[PDB]
Parts: sequence; C-alpha cells; structure tokens
Amino acid sequence: GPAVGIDLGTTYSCVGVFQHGKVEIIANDQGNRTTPSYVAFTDTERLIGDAAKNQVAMNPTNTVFDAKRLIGRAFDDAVVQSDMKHWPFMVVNDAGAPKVQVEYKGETKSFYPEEVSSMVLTKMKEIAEAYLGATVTNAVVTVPAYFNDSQRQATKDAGTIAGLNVLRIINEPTAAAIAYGLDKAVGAERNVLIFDLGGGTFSVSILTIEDGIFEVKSTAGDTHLGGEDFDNRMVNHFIAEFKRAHAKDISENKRAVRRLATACERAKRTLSSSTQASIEIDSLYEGIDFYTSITRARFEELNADLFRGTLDPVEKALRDAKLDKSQIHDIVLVGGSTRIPKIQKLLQDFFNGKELNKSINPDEAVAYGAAVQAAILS
Ligand SMILES: Nc1ncnc2c1ncn2[C@@H]1O[C@H](COP(=O)(O)OP(=O)(O)O)[C@@H](O)[C@H]1O
Ligand SMILES: [Cl-]
Ligand SMILES: [Cl-]
Ligand SMILES: [K+]
Ligand SMILES: [K+]
Ligand SMILES: [Mg+2]
Repeated sequence: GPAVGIDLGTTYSCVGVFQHGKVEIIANDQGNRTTPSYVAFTDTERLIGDAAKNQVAMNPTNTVFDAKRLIGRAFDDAVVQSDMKHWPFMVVNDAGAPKVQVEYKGETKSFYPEEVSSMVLTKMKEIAEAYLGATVTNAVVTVPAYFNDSQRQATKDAGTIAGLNVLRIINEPTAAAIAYGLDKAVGAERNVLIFDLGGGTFSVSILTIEDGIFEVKSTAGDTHLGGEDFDNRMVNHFIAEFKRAHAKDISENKRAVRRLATACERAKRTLSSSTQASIEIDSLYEGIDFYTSITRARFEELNADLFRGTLDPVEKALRDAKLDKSQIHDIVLVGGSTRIPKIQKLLQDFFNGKELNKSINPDEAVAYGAAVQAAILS
C-alpha cells in the first residue's frame, strides 16, 4: 500500500496512484507522464523506456517494442507470423512459443514476451516508487477487452516477474469508464462508447453499465491503426520535400528515416495545440540540415482517409451492440491520438454534436481508472 494502476500499452505505458481521493499520474525521471514500452540491449547495458527509445534510430536490431502484439500467443499464430516481417528485431520459435532474440553484452539471448513486458512494468513500478518514496507491491494492470485467457495470464505473469502482486487484470475500456466515474449507479443501465486511438492500435468498445457491473456489448477497430501511422504519412511528405530541395533521397538511410519520424511525431503533438509546427533536424543526410515546417491543415490532409476511416468501426460497434447513435450515453476518448482536433470533429460530427468526455488526458485515462480500482481492491 498504496496500490498502483498501470496501463501496459502497446507503445507507451502509464502509472497512477490514488491518494486522498485524487489520482496522481506519475512522471518519470525525465518528467514524462507516459513511458515508451521499449527495451534496448547493447554491448554494455539494458535500457528501458525513454533511454531505450532515444537510441532506437542507431540500434534498430536490439531495441525491442511491440511486445504486447506477441504476448500470450503461439509462434504459429497468423498475426505473429505477419507482424514479424515488419520488426527490425528477430522473433524465434522455442517449443511453439515466440521469443525475441537480441545481442546483449556480446552474447545472443532470447526473451519471452512476458519477460520483455516485465521489464517495462519494473520501470513503471520504480517510477511509482521514486514518487511515493516507498516500495510498490500491489497493482492493477490493464489489457484490451479482446484479450483471451492466455494473453491475460501472460500479462499477469509479466507483473509477477516484475515483483508486483497483480490484484486484478481489467479491461482498458472499463478502466477509462471508471476514470470518469461512469461506474456509479443512479438507476438504470447506461451505454458508454470508448473511442481508443493510441500509437499502434485502434478500438471502439461499447459497454453497458448497471449497479457498477460492466457488460462488454461489442468491440471493433483496427489493431494496425495508430498515431505512428499518421507519423509515417508525414515522413513520406518530408522525404519528398527533402528530395526536391536537395535532389537527394534519404529513404534508404534507416537512421535518417527514424530520426525524421521522431521529428514528425513531435510536430504532430504540437499540431493538436497549434496550427503550425517547425521541424529542425541537424545533419539529417550527408551533413545537410533539414529546417522546415508543416501546418495543421496539411497534416490533416495527409491523413484525411485514415482519420475519416475511424468512423467505420464506430458504426459496426453500434450495429453489433444493437444500438443507435442516440442510445449512447457517454463517449470517452482514450489514446494520445484522440487529442487530434480533426478526429474529435469527425467523431463529434458523427454523433451530431454530442459532447466528448475528454478532460482527462486520453493517454492517461486507462492508468487513471486502474489507479482508482487498485485503491478499491486494496
Ligand atoms: N498531443 C498529442 N497529439 C497527437 N498525438 C498524440 C499526442 N500525445 C500522444 N499522441 C500519440 O499517442 C500515441 C501513443 O500513446 P498512447 O498514449 O496513445 O500509447 P499506446 O499506443 O501504448 O496506447 C502516439 O502515436 C503519440 O504520438
Ligand atoms: Cl524513467
Ligand atoms: Cl470533417
Ligand atoms: K498506453
Ligand atoms: K488503442
Ligand atoms: Mg492505449
């Protein structure tokens, strides 16, 4: 005690603690309220979180991410086989179970998805401990509503391995609803829609709540649609631009491309608050610095189809839950990408002006709710 709530995300993780009737989303050593779900291995050290993602551009082969896409799955799993082709790191088969293989201290090593995730959870545990100044043992860890028993078990084992006593594994959409106090009873059932657009995945969940009891009515989405896909649309736009100004194509320079992606990710976040953003990279390619800018309008155009497409899963979820737009009582935004003004307009317009629950940072909502539940179960 106190117990913490941890959002073990696909690309970022977040930890919160409920004290004095208030949730505190804890900042890490670098002052960030969310931490990259990354782990890197080098000749001399093991890096986790910011430290790991900061050097991803120079060490692509031994920097692991997306462990959540593998957790709880068999090697023969069709999604595992498809995802592997896209990762810069190796995934090997050990007795039918996937393991990421990397070089660490000059030796080849392999880790199960739950081991990689235990490293991320340990980082989150220490982040909470640095803030509380006390040991953290109990925690509630969240998982996507569609996770099966094996995936839930593997996520719980990741916690155990990190030295945490997992009080319970709860669904991400439910945690988000708890963050907004939507689990209080005041009569009949309420239908809540969770629009979750993160860095790597997208999901829409319709829940029915009555007497503090949740019932997942339907789920929809795209496990391969996230903010990183919006960053890629920007990267290509600028590769084309750097090519025009300098008659040089940087596409085959993996590092330059990853560094440009990072600059775009940062510009994108700025565009959610401002109408323009400046990109300034020193020595991008062959010593040439890239100093340019991009407007919100242009950013939105480069992603118009992807943004608009988020509405299909919304219609399907409603259809499968056998509900009409009008029957949705609350709409909750989760995922850092839901901070994009154009996405809020699309969703809002689709729901004919209905207001969105968005006062809690979308990329913090899951951790926020998990922290509340952790205190309750504690
Ligand atoms: N202010 C923002 N505007 C636009 N996108 C954001 C903002 N903040 C975070 N994001 C995006 O949210 C994504 C990842 O964070 P979330 O917190 O969404 O992580 P996860 O993918 O693990 O659920 C990234 O694509 C990131 O760029
Ligand atoms: Cl840290
Ligand atoms: Cl629009
Ligand atoms: K997250
Ligand atoms: K998501
Ligand atoms: Mg998420």
